[PDB]
Amino acid sequence: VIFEDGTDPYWARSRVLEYLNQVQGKLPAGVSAELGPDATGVGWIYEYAL
Amino acid sequence: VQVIIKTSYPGQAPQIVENQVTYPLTTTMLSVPGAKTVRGFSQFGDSYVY
Repeated sequence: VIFEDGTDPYWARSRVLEYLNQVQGKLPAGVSAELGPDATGVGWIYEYAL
Repeated sequence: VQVIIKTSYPGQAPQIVENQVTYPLTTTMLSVPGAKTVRGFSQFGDSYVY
């Protein structure tokens, strides 16, 4: 969901949330609607492997 | 300052309250932006999440 550049991120997130609330029950058996993290396409700071 | 999320669960042992309610609540709350810490209370019959 793309907004008009400049708008507050959390506003947008707290905005999309209302039209995702009524669409949760409409979703299949047990698939959930996961919301994007509080980060962008740069938050990738530290990677590692076990 | 904190947000409270109480979920009532009659006649359920502390352990069952944990797995059925407190667990999915707390764990999924770990990723809510602004959360310093998350408190989980599994009492026999109720689930107080802070």
